Amino acid sequence: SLPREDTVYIGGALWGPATTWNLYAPQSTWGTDQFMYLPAFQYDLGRDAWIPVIAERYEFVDDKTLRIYIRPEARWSDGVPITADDFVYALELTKELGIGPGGGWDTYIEYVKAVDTKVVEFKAKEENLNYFQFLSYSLGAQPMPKHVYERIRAQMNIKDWINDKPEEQVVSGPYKLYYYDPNIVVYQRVDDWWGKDIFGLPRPKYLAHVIYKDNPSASLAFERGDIDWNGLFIPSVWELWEKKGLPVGTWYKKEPYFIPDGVGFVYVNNTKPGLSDPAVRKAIAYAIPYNEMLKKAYFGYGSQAHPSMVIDLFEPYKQYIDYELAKKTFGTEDGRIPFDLDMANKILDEAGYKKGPDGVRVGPDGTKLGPYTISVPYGWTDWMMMCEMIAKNLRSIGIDVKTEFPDFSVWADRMTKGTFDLIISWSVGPSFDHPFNIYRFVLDKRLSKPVGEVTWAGDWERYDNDEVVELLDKAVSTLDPEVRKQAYFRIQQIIYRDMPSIPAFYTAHWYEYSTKYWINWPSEDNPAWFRPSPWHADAWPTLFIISKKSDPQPVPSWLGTVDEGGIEIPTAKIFEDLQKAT
Ligand SMILES: OC[C@H]1O[C@@H](O[C@@H]2[C@@H](O)[C@H](O[C@@H]3[C@@H](O)[C@H](O[C@@H]4[C@@H](O)[C@H](O[C@@H]5[C@@H](O)[C@H](O)O[C@H](CO)[C@H]5O)O[C@H](CO)[C@H]4O)O[C@H](CO)[C@H]3O)O[C@H](CO)[C@H]2O)[C@H](O)[C@@H](O)[C@@H]1O
Ligand SMILES: [Ca+2]
Repeated sequence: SLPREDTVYIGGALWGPATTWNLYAPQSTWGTDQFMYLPAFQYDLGRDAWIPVIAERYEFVDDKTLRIYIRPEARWSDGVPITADDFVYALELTKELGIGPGGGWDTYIEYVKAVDTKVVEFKAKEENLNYFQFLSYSLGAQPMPKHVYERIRAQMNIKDWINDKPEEQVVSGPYKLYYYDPNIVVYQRVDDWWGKDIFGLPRPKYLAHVIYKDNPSASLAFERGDIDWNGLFIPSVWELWEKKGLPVGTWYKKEPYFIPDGVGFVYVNNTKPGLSDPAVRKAIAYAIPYNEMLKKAYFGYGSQAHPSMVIDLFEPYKQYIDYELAKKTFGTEDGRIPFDLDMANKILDEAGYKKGPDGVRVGPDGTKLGPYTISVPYGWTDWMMMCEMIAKNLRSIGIDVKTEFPDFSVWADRMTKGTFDLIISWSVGPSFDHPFNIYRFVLDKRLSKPVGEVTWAGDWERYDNDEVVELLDKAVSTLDPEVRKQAYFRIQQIIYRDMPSIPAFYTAHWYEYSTKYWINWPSEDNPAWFRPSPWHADAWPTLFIISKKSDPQPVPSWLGTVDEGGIEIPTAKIFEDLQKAT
């Protein structure tokens, strides 16, 4: 019985059943990290700047010692001040449990310390100095309510906690859980949210996500007015407003329709026999029908990824790509991997793989290129079609691969515990520290977990390489772009030699909106926020920008850099202060 005009309905973000609202549980429900728990600083990709959220400012004591000053007003939804202890607690608990927000912080942060009630101090580990990770883990730190979690641990194992009682939920964001069941999850605004004076209140009173079983059923809901804020794959999206005259839109009104989200991989499990062979993984890369699948299945909503894992859609990242290495390795104009079944077969043949009587390859060690599955969640129709196309080409070269589409939760379980064979999945996207962020996420064994244990922090494929570790530990030991560049170049050599997993395409930042009840959605025309997809980790400002149709509100005054009248701090200003602290 939600008030329609005060409720935003979402699609494409919650798939499968709600799980928990505990960022320390094996899985959590859409909306938890996004809306319930905010960071010290929120990175703004669109402006390359940082919103001071829970924190109001930083100070470098020296270039390796950063203090973060918590806003006095910053307060949990139960009224308990957010304090430096909350920041310490969150990170220490993640280290203890092997899971949780800020995973891997202890690798690059020496300590996090509460030097006063509203002052946290982060110190960079010197032995493997990395300024990017130092800044990422500190500025982006998410506190967690120590007074809440401690009570929980005295009562039960933290990992088993569901956090599903609305009246008990304690959050730092402007929303918390209102109600849920097998068919829906609903969030309600916290009207006396601590950030009310500084940021204003977000305009929707409720966020509601009906749980749709698949793309077509969600698409129907969208076409009939039942979804305001969508993060869906939609075939021929333009026809919604052209042909059908519906009041809906996307970021772009013409071709690509969507801004890029990141890099979609064909992930290949390194621990499986056959798939453990780099030659087999290389052959898989040549058997992906990149252009045909991206045009047919993906509607040109995204294009083929560069094998360097660098997102070359953005000109500033191109410098981090060794183009002559990539061109020399793959023999194409830009160094992308070409679809070529002849080469995939040749790679297999020269690695000693020979088709048995049933067509399926057997290695020189007797390893059969197996019954394997390629898996994506049920209902994700574009990825399913791509899986069918990839699997067919693999079967033709003697790699026995069939598709399998379990519920999201099952799919996520096998992905994170590393029991899959092949999957399509995401990685990371554009960022201040990008190409490093993707190498850290995809290639770093330190972020992985043993087979059978959940990891959301990275390296689902369980790639194991000590040299990459050394390279990342050196990559940003100084701010000199040249040092970073050279480390990226050696990593790219390693990627081509090992093919740990295949960077296939640039994922679309699925984002559609209806203007039936809500207006001023971000778009190319209204570029107020550059991560507006409802499922994105950084979607929350979107809710502060939109207005009810019956009562338009202006775009928030805090958006924009300090020099433009806003409160956001350019990444350039931060590195300037770092440099000045030497
Ligand atoms: O084109 C293909 C189809 O794409 C669909 O959209 C995709 C979109 O739904 C997907 O969303 C991602 C969310 O599933 C993801 O979910 C988050 C969980 O990962 C997160 O786990 C946390 C973990 O990050 C943290 O470290 O610790 C916690 C341990 O407990 C753990 O819970 O929980 C989050 C809430 O707390 C939850 O939101 O979050 C990702 C963001 O980081 C989302 O991106 O992303 C794809 C990216 O490519 C989208 O394609 C469309 O809906 C379909 O129509 C398409 O067919
Ligand atoms: Ca968050």
